[PDB]
Amino acid sequence: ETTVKIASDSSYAPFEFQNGQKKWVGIDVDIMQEVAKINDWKLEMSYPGFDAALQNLKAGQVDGIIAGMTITDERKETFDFSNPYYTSALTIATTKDSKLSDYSDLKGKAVGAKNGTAAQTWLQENQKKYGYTIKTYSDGVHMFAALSSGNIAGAMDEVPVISYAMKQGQDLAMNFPSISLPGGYGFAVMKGKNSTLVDGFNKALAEMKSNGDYDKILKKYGITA
Repeated sequence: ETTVKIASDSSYAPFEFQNGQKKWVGIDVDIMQEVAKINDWKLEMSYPGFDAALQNLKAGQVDGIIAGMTITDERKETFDFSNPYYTSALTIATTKDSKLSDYSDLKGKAVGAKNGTAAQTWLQENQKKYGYTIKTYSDGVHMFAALSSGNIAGAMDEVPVISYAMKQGQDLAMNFPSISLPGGYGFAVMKGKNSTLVDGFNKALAEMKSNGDYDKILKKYGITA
């Protein structure tokens, strides 16, 4: 009878984004809506931005997150996750005119990531190996504005998000290797809390994968998994 409050990122096409009429759409939006329908939940979406969503979840202000959020072992110390619903892979986006193409080219350069993200964690873990500096951003609009302006030499983010932006004509390229994160994207709750939501997400996701509806969602955004 209570409302299920789910927070998401503010600009993360094709997973959550505003269309030309300002309506919130995307793969995550459609999946969560159909999960709620299957479970007869009252769903309340919010789109505060990824790191803000994490803070709201930690505060109990929302009950869960869906936001292209990679499942990782370190994250499982703080969150419980659903089964994965999409593959996860990171790469360094540059402008199209950049000639940087290998991680070794980043020595002494600034590389961006969004605060709270698996991308930020990768940059921290690999800084001693490659020797860049790290800049962090509240959301994708700020990170990619830093990239386009030239204040960072690269921006680490998910391959499907960068690719989709490129297909819209944005001044982005993917010259670097991809980093597979095997956990995939998951629906997240605070660890030890809201198991009813995780269970409902898992059962609905399996039904949607089995019955073809998951694939129809991806098709709306041009994608065959």
